[PDB]
Amino acid sequence: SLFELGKMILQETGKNPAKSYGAYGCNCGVLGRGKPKDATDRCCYVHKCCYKKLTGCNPKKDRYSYSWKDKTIVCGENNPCLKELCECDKAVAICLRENLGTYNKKYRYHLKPFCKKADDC
Amino acid sequence: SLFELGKMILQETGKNPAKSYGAYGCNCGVLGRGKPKDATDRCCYVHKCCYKKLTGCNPKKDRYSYSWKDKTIVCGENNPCLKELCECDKAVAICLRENLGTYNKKYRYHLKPFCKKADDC
Repeated sequence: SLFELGKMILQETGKNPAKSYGAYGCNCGVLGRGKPKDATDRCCYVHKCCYKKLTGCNPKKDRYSYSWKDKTIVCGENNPCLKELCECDKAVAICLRENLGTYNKKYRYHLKPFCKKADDC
Repeated sequence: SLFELGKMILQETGKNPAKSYGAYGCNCGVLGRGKPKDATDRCCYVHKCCYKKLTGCNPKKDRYSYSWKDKTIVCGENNPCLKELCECDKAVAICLRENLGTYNKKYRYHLKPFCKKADDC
């Protein structure tokens, strides 16, 4: 769920998830997908795509377990869907952290900016 | 859409909507709901619950018509959902204005991962 995702993003990136990624580029945020603007945006693209293969569970609402031991996200067993959901979130948190170096505040927005259609999942 | 909502917030509160309410507390802006931190936050919680009742229109993208008449938000469309969305937005803008007395700038950019689970709507 959004709670685990936001926490993972904070844990990995150290950034306020909403502030830095709630409205960034064409894919980080709640306005679907689009042609990624940069590495960070591409992370959110993969993430959104990852959510699509999920079967039955609700990425936004379903809570799942994961440990942060040794400052590494380990998705707990949970169940197939929740596990996969967890990995989707873990992946995006790690990716965002990995791309902090090219994170560009210019891609933040309040209102959706110009996006081309994500080539799709 | 976020456009009308933001204009309403600016009209009612006189504050830049993104800055003051784009990521306020646990419910204003991204990452869904959480237990309201204060009255301003609760307005956003109510707002998100209001959105949950919309049938057939998209609060994020659907534009709608409203008028600001005598400094009063007046929703326009005959379209049932769009009218309801407009009313959801009007209500939050009004509510945010009403609670500007306790608006806590520290909650502006509140780290949403600190939020406690929200009761459902």
